[PDB]
Amino acid sequence: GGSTSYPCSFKDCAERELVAVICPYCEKNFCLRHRHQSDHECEKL
Ligand SMILES: [Zn+2]
Ligand SMILES: [Zn+2]
Repeated sequence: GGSTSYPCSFKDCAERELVAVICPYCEKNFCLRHRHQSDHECEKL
């Protein structure tokens, strides 16, 4: 159809990359924008 990728799960997500970064505590795949401790607001910041 068009392109092939697997971005992170979020409503404010507007970035698509090959491999998403893995949080230290959340250990989840996310973009650089959300990767920010302030953006994600990880409880175990
Ligand atoms: Zn994202
Ligand atoms: Zn996190």
